[PDB]
Amino acid sequence: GAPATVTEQGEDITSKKDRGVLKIVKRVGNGEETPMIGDKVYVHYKGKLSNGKKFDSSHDRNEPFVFSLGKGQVIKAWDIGVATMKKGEICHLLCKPEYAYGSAGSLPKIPSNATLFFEIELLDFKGE
Ligand SMILES: CC[C@@H]1CCCC[C@@]1(O)C(=O)C(=O)N1CCCC[C@H]1C(=O)O[C@H](CCc1ccc(OC)c(OC)c1)c1cccc(OCC(=O)O)c1
Repeated sequence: GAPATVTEQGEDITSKKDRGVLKIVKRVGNGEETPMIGDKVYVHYKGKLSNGKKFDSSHDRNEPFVFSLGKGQVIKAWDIGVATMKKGEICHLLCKPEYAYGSAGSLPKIPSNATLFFEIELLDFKGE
């Protein structure tokens, strides 16, 4: 499924090149430039465990998810992944636990040492 496709075909977008965050662009965005640090970003997302078990989707509640990029307001994989996106883009990310919830997890939905899959749509962003 989608997570395996990211394992096989995803680009390693980590600074360390440790495959901790792997990315596939599923829909090219028409925005010209990536957001800057501190920019307010607006996204929709789906989150699943790497085995395909869904844990959340912003669409369930018709609520864009909003945060300031590159400030540690979200798990590391998201600061890394969203920094690579263009407005209008949809990507798939596969995120090793080091770049997500680590050994603690986020119980009940996310176990210890979980690799996470996300689909992320960058709806918009605005300058810091
Ligand atoms: C277990 C699933 C998780 C449960 C809390 C709500 C979000 C959640 O359902 C989820 O899908 C998730 O895993 N998210 C939400 C979408 C962005 C990616 C990811 C996330 O980063 O959630 C954080 C969780 C708190 C957090 C912040 C920073 C961290 O490291 C720098 C971190 O490391 C483990 C953990 C999040 C971020 C912002 C808002 C969140 O909830 C709403 C709120 O607090 O207003 C939740």
